[PDB]
Amino acid sequence: AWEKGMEAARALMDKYHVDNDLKANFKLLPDQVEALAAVCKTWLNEEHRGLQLTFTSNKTFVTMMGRFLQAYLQSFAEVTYKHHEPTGCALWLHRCAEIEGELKCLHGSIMINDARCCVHDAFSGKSCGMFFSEGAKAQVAFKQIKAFMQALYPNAQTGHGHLLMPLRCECNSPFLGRQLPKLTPFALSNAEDLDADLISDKSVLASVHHPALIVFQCCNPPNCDFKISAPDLLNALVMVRSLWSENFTELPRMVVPEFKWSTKHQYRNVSLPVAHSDARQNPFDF
Amino acid sequence: AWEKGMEAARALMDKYHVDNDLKANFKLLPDQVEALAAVCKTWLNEEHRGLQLTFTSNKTFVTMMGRFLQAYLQSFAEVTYKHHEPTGCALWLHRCAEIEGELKCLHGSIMINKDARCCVHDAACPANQFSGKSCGMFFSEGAKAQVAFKQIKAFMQALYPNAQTGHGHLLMPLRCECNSPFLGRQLPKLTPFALSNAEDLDKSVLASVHHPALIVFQCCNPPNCDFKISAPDLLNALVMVRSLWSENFTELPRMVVPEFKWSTKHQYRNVSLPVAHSDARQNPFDF
Ligand SMILES: [Zn+2]
Ligand SMILES: [Zn+2]
Ligand SMILES: [Zn+2]
Ligand SMILES: [Zn+2]
Repeated sequence: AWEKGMEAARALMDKYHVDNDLKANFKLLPDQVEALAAVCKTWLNEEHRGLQLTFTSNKTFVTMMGRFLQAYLQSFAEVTYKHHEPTGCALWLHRCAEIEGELKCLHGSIMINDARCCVHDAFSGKSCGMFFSEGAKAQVAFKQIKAFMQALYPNAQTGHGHLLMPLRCECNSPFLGRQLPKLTPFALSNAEDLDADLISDKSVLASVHHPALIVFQCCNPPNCDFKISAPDLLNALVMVRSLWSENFTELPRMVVPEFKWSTKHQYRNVSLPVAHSDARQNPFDF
Repeated sequence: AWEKGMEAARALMDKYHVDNDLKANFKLLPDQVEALAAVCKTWLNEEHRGLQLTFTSNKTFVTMMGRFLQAYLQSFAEVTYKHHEPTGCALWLHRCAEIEGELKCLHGSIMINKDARCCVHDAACPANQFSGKSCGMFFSEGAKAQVAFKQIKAFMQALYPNAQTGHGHLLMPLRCECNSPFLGRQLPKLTPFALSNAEDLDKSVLASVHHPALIVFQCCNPPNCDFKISAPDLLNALVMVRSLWSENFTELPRMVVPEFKWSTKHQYRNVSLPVAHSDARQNPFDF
């Protein structure tokens, strides 16, 4: 029902006063996100001025929101597009937080070696792109997110083992290099010197117990300024859920794909010939 | 001795008629400062309804009195709690009144000029911005700032002429209503205010007339709160509680406010820590 979501969308665009220009061209097409991001930015500025982001670009934050909102409107109106997932993310079952010292790449193969890399990198060829300079700092980052998710979702059936990772950056919208956004582990310096027996906020306790964050950046840091931390991405989902419920009450079913490895994600080394347009009917003259 | 302080606490709460609810649950815990702030407010109304406060919130004066009172009660009962300092204050031996034109941030080091003065670890930072090794100290007017330190020294001299040691220290609050983590300053912002009317007129009053400026301790970052109190008033808040005690108990127990020694926990935090967001869903993802 294209009309349904088409309308529910303009309502939000009216309420949060989006430029009639942006407001007029939106037709709920596969990748019209600017308007929805506009709605989310105005909402944030209104009901959430105290939003602090840790290792995340503000522009990236409101863009992810737009993607998650586009997902909901589509899921609400029951609108599908043959080859387009709105969120642009996927759920990776990161088994990096179980056996200590044992990290794993997108392939499902244990990272091989202080440093760690994709088995097929003993990066190029049939690799995924995952490399870690300091393996220790990496597992800390994966443990932290596992903690954060349990603090946020205390008693849940599943979810703590997955990782809401983005599949596309501002570029994936073929090219050489990594096909997925790079995930570089960052360290939390100040968190390292706080007494763990602090305030009852368990989400903050996660960072304190594991001072490192998984930060997703552009596939190849063409490239772009895409930057966003794991927890901030999760917040981006939760906040859009809030926004939705605040206006429509019931949250429609919106499923974000479970990541399954395939050759299409492989690190691309050689290019493929692309044709340069020619304003000629015939190739040669003779 | 918990029971010893409980008896003494009950007395004060009875005499100064504290609300039944408040004084009922009171167990002398480190966070229970409400009842003690009450005892003080009463005593102020029915004993000093003519108190004046220059650049100070009456709410803050009561809160501070409650702390100092708690401190005395604990000293009297010989009860200390790990991870708790009742006064929420520290004695800073600032050397901002020794050499003319020379100030010194909470590090014990001189201050770089920008007439503005800033912490040396902000040498690379633009004027008012703070680095991660900063103490958060900054003064637009270095001169005025020293005048504020000169006034507090003089005030302290007037009140204690034959004081052996103590004239070089500064009683200052280490925690506002907020830190009692967050970005920015980790200690109340020390801002110097000018006493305009002082320029046109007992020793205490001579202090403000000779050095027309006052040190004001606001919130760490003006989370946020309405914490406001001047240096002399804070000193008074201490003195008054001492009275309230003497007037009610024969002896005054020893109470030592800790001496400020710079440490890592006080440096300006620029990077934040991820805080969750309330989601009314058991499961995080829809499968
Ligand atoms: Zn791999
Ligand atoms: Zn990119
Ligand atoms: Zn300093
Ligand atoms: Zn405050």
